[PDB]
Amino acid sequence: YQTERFTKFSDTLKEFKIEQDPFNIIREFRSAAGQLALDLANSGDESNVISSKDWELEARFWHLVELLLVFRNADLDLDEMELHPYNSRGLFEKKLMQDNKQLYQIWIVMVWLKENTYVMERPKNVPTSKWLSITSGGLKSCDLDFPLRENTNVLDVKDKEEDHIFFKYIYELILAGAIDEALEEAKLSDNISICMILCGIQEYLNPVIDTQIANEFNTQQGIKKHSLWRRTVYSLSQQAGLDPYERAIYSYLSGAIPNQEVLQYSDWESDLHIHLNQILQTEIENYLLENNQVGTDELILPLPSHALTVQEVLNRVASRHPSESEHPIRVLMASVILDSLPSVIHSSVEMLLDIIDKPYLLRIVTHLAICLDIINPGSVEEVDKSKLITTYISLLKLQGLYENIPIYATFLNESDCL
Amino acid sequence: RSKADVERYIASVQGSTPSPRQKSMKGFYFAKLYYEAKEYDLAKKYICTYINVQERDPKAHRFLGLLYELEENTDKAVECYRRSVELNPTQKDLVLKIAELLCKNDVTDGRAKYWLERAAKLFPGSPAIYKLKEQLLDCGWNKLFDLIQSELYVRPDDVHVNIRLVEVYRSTKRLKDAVAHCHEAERNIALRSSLEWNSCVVQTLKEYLESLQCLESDKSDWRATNTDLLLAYANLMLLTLSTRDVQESRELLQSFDSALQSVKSLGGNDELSATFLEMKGHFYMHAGSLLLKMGQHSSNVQWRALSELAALCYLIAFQVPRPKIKLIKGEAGQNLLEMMACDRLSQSGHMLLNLSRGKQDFLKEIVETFANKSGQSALYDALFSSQSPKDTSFLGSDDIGNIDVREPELEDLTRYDVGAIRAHNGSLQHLTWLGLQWNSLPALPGIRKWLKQLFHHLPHETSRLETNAPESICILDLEVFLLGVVYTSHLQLKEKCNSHQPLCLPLPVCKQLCTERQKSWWDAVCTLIHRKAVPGNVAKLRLLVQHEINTLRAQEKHGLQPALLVHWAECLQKTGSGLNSFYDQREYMGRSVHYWKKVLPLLKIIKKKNSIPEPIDPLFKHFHSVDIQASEIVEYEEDAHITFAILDAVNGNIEDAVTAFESIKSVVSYWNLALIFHRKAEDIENDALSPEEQEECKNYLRKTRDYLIKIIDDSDSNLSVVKKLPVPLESVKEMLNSVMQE
Amino acid sequence: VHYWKKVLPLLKIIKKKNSIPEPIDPLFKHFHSVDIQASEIVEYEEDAHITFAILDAVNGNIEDAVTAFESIKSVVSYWNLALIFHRKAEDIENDALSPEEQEECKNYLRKTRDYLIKIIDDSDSNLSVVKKLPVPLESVKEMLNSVMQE
Amino acid sequence: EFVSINVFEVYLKLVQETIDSLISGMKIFYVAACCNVMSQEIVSKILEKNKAKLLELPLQDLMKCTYKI
Repeated sequence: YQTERFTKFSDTLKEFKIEQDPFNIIREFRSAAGQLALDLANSGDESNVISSKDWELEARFWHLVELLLVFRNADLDLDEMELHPYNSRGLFEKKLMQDNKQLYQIWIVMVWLKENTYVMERPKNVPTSKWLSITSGGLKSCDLDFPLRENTNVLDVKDKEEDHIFFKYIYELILAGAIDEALEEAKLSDNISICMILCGIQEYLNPVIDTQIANEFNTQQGIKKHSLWRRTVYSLSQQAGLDPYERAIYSYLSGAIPNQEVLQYSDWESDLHIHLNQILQTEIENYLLENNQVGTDELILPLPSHALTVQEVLNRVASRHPSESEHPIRVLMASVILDSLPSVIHSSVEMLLDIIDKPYLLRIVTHLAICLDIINPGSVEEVDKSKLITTYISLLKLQGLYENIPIYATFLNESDCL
Repeated sequence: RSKADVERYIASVQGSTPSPRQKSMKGFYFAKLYYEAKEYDLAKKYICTYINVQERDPKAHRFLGLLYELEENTDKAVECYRRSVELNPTQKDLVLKIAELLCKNDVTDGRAKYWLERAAKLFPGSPAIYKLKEQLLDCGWNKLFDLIQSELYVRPDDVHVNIRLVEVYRSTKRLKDAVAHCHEAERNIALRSSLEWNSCVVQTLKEYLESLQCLESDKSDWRATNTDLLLAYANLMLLTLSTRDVQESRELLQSFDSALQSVKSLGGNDELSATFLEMKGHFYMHAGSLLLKMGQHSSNVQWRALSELAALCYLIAFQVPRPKIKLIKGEAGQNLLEMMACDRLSQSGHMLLNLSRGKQDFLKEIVETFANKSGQSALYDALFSSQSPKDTSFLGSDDIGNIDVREPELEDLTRYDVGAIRAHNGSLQHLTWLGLQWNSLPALPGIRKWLKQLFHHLPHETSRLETNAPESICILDLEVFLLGVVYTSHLQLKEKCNSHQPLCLPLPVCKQLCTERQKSWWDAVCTLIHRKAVPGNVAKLRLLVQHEINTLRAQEKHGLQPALLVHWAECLQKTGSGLNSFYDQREYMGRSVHYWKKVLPLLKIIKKKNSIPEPIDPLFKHFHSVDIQASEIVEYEEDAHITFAILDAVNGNIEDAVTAFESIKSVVSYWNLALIFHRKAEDIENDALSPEEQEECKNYLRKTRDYLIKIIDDSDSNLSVVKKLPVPLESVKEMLNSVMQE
Repeated sequence: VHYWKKVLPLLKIIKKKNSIPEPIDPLFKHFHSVDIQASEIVEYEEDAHITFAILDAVNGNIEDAVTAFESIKSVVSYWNLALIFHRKAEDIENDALSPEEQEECKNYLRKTRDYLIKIIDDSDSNLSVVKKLPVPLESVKEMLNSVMQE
Repeated sequence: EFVSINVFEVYLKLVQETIDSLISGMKIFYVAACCNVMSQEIVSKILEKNKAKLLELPLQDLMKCTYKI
């Protein structure tokens, strides 16, 4: 049956033109692609695993589109936040994310990135308790820093192997946004001190002082000397004789770029995520410095102060992952991220004048163009709509689905000619 | 305020914040009030100091640039805008300004060219963009001509640019080319609707008539150009009456009448003669519309006398026969002429009626009293000043012979409207007017046919109804839209006159009858469909349409009052229930059921006398004038249950449809019961098949006969039931004749 | 039911992929080895709803228990549905009483038979279901023998 | 061909201003050539000057700055 696909997308358009909000179209496009992603994936010829991934990718694209256009377009402007110098850093961070839409967009994108991150299954047969080295005798101190104070030869091999299992799992969870799960794992796996480390992630708020969040909070929380925390963690991240995943974790937390042993396995998404995290971290800490909410004592160490632009991060990550970068829906992903989107529409339009070779593309661009001009009348050049629908329609003909051509017609007087 | 009010506030904040930094950070808010007190050498230094501490504020920098603009210091003003623009790129209007100022001061530097390119991509093909393109060139005749031509290639519908082409032709005194383009451009439907273009058309033609070149060249094409002048006059008259004031409209009439008098003498049997015929009608129609405009503002005694006078004018117009279309050289020309004919009969038609509904056979009196030549002098009197020579005025010399004095037939009126939908480029003004004119009549207009005449091959319903992307726009969406526009418009005008007839206003005189929101949508979807949008503005137009789709389909956060939904539901049921084909029946019934399914939850809350959650900036204004009452709830629930049954029948659930239809003894349920009982009989009626089954088959045909008879019996007895018929009475009788002969 | 009522608030926060507040010197060591995942949440909510229904049945809210049991087609819900349908039949089955009521009483015993048969049919087919039985398989068959001889 | 800071500086020389300034300062931070470029920018600013905005823009080289103040 699967050669139903176009129906689903077409179907969604029917429902929209007929209850005369348009963001639902895309939401459905997403779900549609995802549903199809499942079909080709389950039981299939190993020629299908490929086009299955191109559907999952499809789906992620629709999601990213929804998220960003929702934020950008459903922008109806709220009330400005008035801080005082007595206010906590927590509030200033919030203010920053409110006022600077460019940067919040980075947040949105990171959220999307996390959403679609793979995490291993929870490690089984985890041991009763930590470094259980203790049994061999030779841990004179039971604290994480003991084998750092003096040769790592202290820790049993099996203990290191388990610490590896743990820190890797925690790392995957952190990259996926699963911070609560990471704290649960830390707690329950007898890694209290690491847990505690994960608690430093929050900026300080006090509901009593920072009135404008006396709703979200009933109790002070987060840590006041955060610039310190951050250097402390970063330095910890640079100290070798720690497991590469642990160092990786601290790198991510300090707004830094994890060690080579770990980073070598990160893909376009993972890598891009890492570097947006860096942009973000740097930008916040700079925002705080420009408002004298950082205390000089805490500038223990040099961290880089110069934030990249999303443009440049993308360019670098691209050159670091050319194969992946060049994949045609991931180009759209980037195009959406930079807003250069009608830009790319008109572009792939002129590539019809090695876009015909891949099937999803011509469809996707067309439905995207439709969505765009629905949500933002004017968005895509009238001509480009004409050209796109023209060509896709002729494929509806080549597929023998003339049945559902009128729906796509509802965008030109050129429709007359059908 | 004064000088004291602002300079005394100096000591107000000086005593609240005395440090230099905060003293200078208040400079912008100090300068905020000196700009209001007309102090520009002072306001300049106040803002300039705030700029000394707040050097990254795009607002302050622009404010100084706007202040240097009042000082006319271009070099200083431009630089200020630049800083605000480089700080904040979203300030598009400043990119135009910079480009606007750079081209006005000096073009020698390429910087003025650069900023003009950006200004173009921020405002695709805006009216100002070309203006700047011409300014930059100014700093030679052949050079200007090429710009306009290259500009007209991609922008043929721009009023200003085409005007400039005529002006360039006129500057080189090659007027023959000026009219030539003027003639070939009178085929453009958009330009024909432009007031300023038609004004240019009237002049460039007259100039050619008097021009030495017109006589020397030949007297063969003289008639051809002369036709366009009359056409231009008609279009110009339609527009001047609506926008311009009483004085200007009347003045245009005199030029029109002079032209008519100068043309009638030649006569003949060609396009010019045929044009004179149709334009003659327009003259009176517009003259009648012109008459009614004056009386509206005036007293009652003048109103009746003027409306009496106008009624005669519209009558004269309506009488004028359909022009001889075959007699024109080309297909475009003849189709145009006919289009205007339909417009004349339609507009004058509804006016004739709305004025005749005031009294009984009011029309007869109008003719019997003012058809007398005495009326011709009373018409010339009220319209014009008697001082002008009454000999060369067409109005005073026309032979008013045998006025038909026959009120118009609705069926004829419908085909006039449908044929004239494209008369005024389908402006929502045009349709909302017609829709309102039919709001008082017993027969309803073929809106679905109007839309088919406008957006050809636009599907009735789009397959991809799931999303609101505006590529899925359907004639139903539009039909659903116009219904609300008219239902909304009527209520708004009803409220207006209540505070202070609404039907009686002619089309030009009345103002915008729809909300600018609604008008913006229609203009957008129109430009989009007809493929006259702008590659840059495509995405904006597309979204503008998308915004309203979810309301036309009663989806998330629809700004729809329950009464308007019900009106949509029933208006589509009865619209669909009268259609012949199944495809159309299904669609219209589907949408009707859809809207019904959205209302009933509201009606149930309203049924227990609770409050409806009012909307947020609705698309169709709410009104308590038509708020649903409990007295009418049970009826809608019943009328809806019919609409459900009808769709069940069309889908195949005959058992449940009949079970429902039979439950309510309604005239409409008979026509449905009958129509579906007849089908079960006719198919099985003549093929070889079990005899017992044949008897059961005949039995259904017997039920059909009975239900049709119940319709006619109850129909002839009461008039209210005649109006409830889902199809015409004669159509019901038509079936019965065939039913019994079977 | 008590412990269930304490977990479900946690599962709901875990259902939306948030963080659980870790403990202070817990009595039973926490482990990420068995940290609950979204893949298993809907199951627990279901398995808990059974435990709710079972207690409702034991307390007397048969109407709500059956309404819940029937909602989920689980092997365990059969044994509960069957066990409670059998009791409504057995008590009313032999005393002098309205004949119409007697027919309704027998009707329940008919449902008992059917649910026990569904248990054995699904049980013999698959081993995973055999382990889900709330009581031993031979015990289910034991009742059925007596159910039908009644 | 199309570092960015240098391009901004070049564009300014051929001729927002504050952004170009910040870019140039960053480039200078990233030695003799940088100082030369800084001196050139200072000279250009001095030429342009020949109040609050001016003060904002401002915010041997030390001696020059002192003479300016």
